[PDB]
Amino acid sequence: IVGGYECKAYSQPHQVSLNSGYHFCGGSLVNENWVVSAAHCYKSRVEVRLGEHNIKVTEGSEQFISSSRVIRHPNYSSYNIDNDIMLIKLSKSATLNTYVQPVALPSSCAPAGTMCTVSGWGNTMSSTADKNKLQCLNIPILSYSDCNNSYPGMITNAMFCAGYLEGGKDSCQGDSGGPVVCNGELQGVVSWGYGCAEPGNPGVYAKVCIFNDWLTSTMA
Ligand SMILES: [Ca+2]
Repeated sequence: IVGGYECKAYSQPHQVSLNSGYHFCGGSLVNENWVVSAAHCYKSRVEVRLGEHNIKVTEGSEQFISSSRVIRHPNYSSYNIDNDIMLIKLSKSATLNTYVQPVALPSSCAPAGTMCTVSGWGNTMSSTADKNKLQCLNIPILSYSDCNNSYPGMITNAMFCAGYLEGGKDSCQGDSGGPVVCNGELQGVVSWGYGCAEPGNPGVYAKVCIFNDWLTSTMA
């Protein structure tokens, strides 16, 4: 996260860290058994770390659970990152408490201008922002017009842009797979963008609201 602020500890209880030796992607707990992330973060097996704030220090609130199944969206394409969404099933159900809570799936697609929160342990591109502590940032959803204007012919129905064309505030590598929450619902998944926080290059996110059927069917 670039240009944000440190999240208050445990203020984003749905935020998870996908670990394979080290943190490599974020994710969102949607229920006691499933986690949503980005398809490009795929690995046959991964360790989901919940209840984290500082990923390098044991705080006593963490729950480390290995995956039992990792399912990429059937239409995911590594050529253009289309349909960049994935589901991870926990081998054992997560214990919901003060530090671990699921985020609700969208009941409708959020319109442009809606304010959201994006968080993660990715690159901060700062000397004062410690990436080991969960970082937070508020970003508005952009119109398709602005999105396509920034990335001509690269935006599909499964993508949306969020952030500021002015630059300076944006998600970045390491935040990938993480949540974009607006009005208490998971509207996006950190996917891609040109550089980070660069003017004219907003962040691109997987449009969760059009995957409700696949998500609910797969979680059955
Ligand atoms: Ca920790």
